[PDB]
Amino acid sequence: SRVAKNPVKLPAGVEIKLAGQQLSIKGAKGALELKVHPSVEVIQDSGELRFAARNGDQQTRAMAGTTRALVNNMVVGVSQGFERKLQLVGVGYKAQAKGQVLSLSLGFSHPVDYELPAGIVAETPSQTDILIKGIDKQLVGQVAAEIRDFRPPEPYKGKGVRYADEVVRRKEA
Amino acid sequence: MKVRASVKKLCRNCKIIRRDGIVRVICSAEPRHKQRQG
Amino acid sequence: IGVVGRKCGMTRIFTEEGVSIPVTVIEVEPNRVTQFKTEETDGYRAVQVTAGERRASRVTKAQAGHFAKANVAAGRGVWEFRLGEEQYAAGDQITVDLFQAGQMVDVTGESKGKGFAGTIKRWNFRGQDNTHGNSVSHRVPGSIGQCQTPGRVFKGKKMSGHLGAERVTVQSLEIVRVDAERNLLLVKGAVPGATGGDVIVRPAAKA
Amino acid sequence: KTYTAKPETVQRDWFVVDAAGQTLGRLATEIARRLRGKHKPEYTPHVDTGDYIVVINAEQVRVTGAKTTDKMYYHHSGFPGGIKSINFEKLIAKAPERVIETAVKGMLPKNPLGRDMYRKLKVYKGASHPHTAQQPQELKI
Amino acid sequence: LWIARINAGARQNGLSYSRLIAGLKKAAIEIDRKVLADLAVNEKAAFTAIVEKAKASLA
RNA sequence: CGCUGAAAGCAUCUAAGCGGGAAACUUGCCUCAAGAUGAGAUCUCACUGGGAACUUGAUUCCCCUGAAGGGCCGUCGAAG
RNA sequence: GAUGUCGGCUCAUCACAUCCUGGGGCUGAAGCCGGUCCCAAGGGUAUGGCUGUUCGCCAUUUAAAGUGGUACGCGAGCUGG
RNA sequence: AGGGAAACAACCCAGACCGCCAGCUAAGGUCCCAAAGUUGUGGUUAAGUGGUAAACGAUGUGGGAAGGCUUAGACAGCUA
Ligand SMILES: [Mg+2]
Ligand SMILES: [Mg+2]
Ligand SMILES: [Mg+2]
Ligand SMILES: [Mg+2]
Ligand SMILES: [Mg+2]
Ligand SMILES: [Mg+2]
Ligand SMILES: [Mg+2]
Ligand SMILES: [Mg+2]
Ligand SMILES: [Mg+2]
Ligand SMILES: [Mg+2]
Ligand SMILES: [Mg+2]
Ligand SMILES: [Mg+2]
Ligand SMILES: [Mg+2]
Ligand SMILES: [Mg+2]
Ligand SMILES: [Mg+2]
Repeated sequence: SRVAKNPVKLPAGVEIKLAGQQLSIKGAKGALELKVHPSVEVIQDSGELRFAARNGDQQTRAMAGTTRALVNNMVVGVSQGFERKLQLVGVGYKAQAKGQVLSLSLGFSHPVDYELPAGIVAETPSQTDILIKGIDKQLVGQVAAEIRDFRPPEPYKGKGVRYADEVVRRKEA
Repeated sequence: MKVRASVKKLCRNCKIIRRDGIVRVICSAEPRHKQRQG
Repeated sequence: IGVVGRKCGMTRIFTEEGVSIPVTVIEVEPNRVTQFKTEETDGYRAVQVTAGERRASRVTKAQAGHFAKANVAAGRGVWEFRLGEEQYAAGDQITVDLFQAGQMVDVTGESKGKGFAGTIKRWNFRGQDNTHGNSVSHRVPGSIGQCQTPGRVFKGKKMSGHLGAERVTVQSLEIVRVDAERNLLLVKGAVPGATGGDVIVRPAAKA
Repeated sequence: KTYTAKPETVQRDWFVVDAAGQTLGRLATEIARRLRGKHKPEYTPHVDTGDYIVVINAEQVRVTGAKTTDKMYYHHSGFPGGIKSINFEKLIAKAPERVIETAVKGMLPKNPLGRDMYRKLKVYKGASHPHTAQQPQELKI
Repeated sequence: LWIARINAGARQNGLSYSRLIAGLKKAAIEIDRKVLADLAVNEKAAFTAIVEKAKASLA
């Protein structure tokens, strides 16, 4: 079926400052989420939310599914904390987070000091584990990918920063 | 990548995608099945 | 900003260690400020600068009145420097006090003009033979272009003429010594132009 | 014999054009038509009889399709390999006024009358023009 | 030149040259281009009186 | 190389959107450059007398005046 | 009722189907090295023995000693092997 | 000869006795260079196709008639 037909069924604490063109979601555990949706849309106000297009084109049918999922991600962001579990594999690799500074040791001559953006705060329960907490899935994934890009995994040893996806390439020769 | 004139699937995991006007082929199992143009 | 002086020949100084430092001595008269071009009235921001010793019979009345707004009693030439942000009054004095040891600078000035130079001297071309049957052409340029379909000579072709006194700048020369008493700058390296000329000294932006 | 306009007895007016989303070509053709003077009964090809045109927004102009990231503007400097190019998106941020001028320049005669007609075009990238004394009248509302 | 002048004179009144000639040919006004371009410039009232009748011809 | 994301309840680097990205591109370093007839911009200096005919941006002519400065000429230049 | 033909020297300009440098994918790529294929023309891209030779084989390097067009560039610029 | 195909003895229209600052048409055109429709109605195409090009490859998109299962519970996904 089409995801645009399913409702959002927002949880208890949510505010919808909908100005028609610009939607905004406010709640506990992070707030100030807002998105300017495409013009060709219909948004109702009720205990749940439903999305429908006006022109039955090949574009708006996809825009409705995209915006429904974006609003669902915004609702989940202020109800559940997004996370990305990145694990370090390799001897001599460690991560030492100092507040808003995430310094990594990846075998380079100089220590990389990756500066996190506003909102996202990372925690390191171990030397080979990162927990990137945030409110927006897009920004959390972008920060996780940017941290990953310093040293991507290697198939012959697995020696590189990697996340929970266990489909890593493996070959030995 | 593998530049060709006829991109096609090679295993069950190959999915053909038209990315930015180019018919790409991405394989989740075998990186050798990745094909760029065709 | 920068400082306008005179090239006065090269010299050499010896440090205690033993190495020789080739030096170009630059005489700097104390420079007066003639204008302060603000942004609101001129667009860009710059400051005029002038050296002294020009006789009253050689300055026009327009220039005499121009040097009367600020009590300068100015002399030969007027130079202008573009600056980022620094206030200067109508009447000020710019000396060599803004320079220190190290402090790589850019030195401009009109180079020594060769009258009318050939291609071997201007563009470092290679000459033809001298004995193996060669005709009169020994140092003349050879071909110019291709046979049928350039249809012409391409613009920018390297040909002979006027290795001139056009402005040229040597980049990032380090200052060896600054004399606030004799008003001299010792620059490590060469300076364009002949001795007794005019030279502009500015901080190096290339670093 | 038929009547011909005289440059010493010609009437010219001032107009102001607001380009705030207008298509580049469909605006340039109207500007060129009114500059050459095809909107007057007393039109002559040999002498110029047209109205001054003022453009107040040379950066809000619109081009349809994928030509924002395309439509290179080529020109040669004269030196060998001196060919240079710049696209619509990069040129409209650098020099907004020359984007719309080149369209009208290519839509006038290539005679010295075309240069005279082009001098009556005065484009501006801001929102106001320094011709308040002339008091141009709004058109194409 | 006469066609261009007549078109310019007609567009100020609210018609086009192609429709103006058709409106004239629905009736038989039979005025040549030489003496329509002369009326377009000088006798603007007469040209307007021709154009309104061409509109009244509904063509 | 990607993140969110449907069309096609999953997946999906794209259709909307958000990133990283090489001596190439555009600045940044140097020189010429308002004949850029679109001829740009700041400072300063110089000129404050009459008469006639004919027509009236009013034009032409007679006398007196010639300033700011520029040129001529001469002594020359590591400029030619 | 005339467009001077091969090589050499001087002078270069243009295409990328790229030899080096630059950014990347796959690899039967442990590392050091490599093979293959996209993007990239900004700058570089050898001296000699032989032979009239371009080409080619040699000895010795270099990061590399690129492929073509330009009357198989260039004799109102030089030689006549 | 003339008009059109941007210019193009051989292609399309058409065969100049001369004069006109007269009108209607053919090929070919009617946004500006350039004379004439930003004319009216029903659709398709987003790549500058139009404005060069084959084998071959591709859930690009519009239309047409047949099919296989299905509220007795299909197709996806979630748990054994
Ligand atoms: Mg891309
Ligand atoms: Mg000299
Ligand atoms: Mg000799
Ligand atoms: Mg020759
Ligand atoms: Mg030619
Ligand atoms: Mg011409
Ligand atoms: Mg000026
Ligand atoms: Mg005087
Ligand atoms: Mg002859
Ligand atoms: Mg290539
Ligand atoms: Mg560069
Ligand atoms: Mg030859
Ligand atoms: Mg000779
Ligand atoms: Mg007709
Ligand atoms: Mg026309």
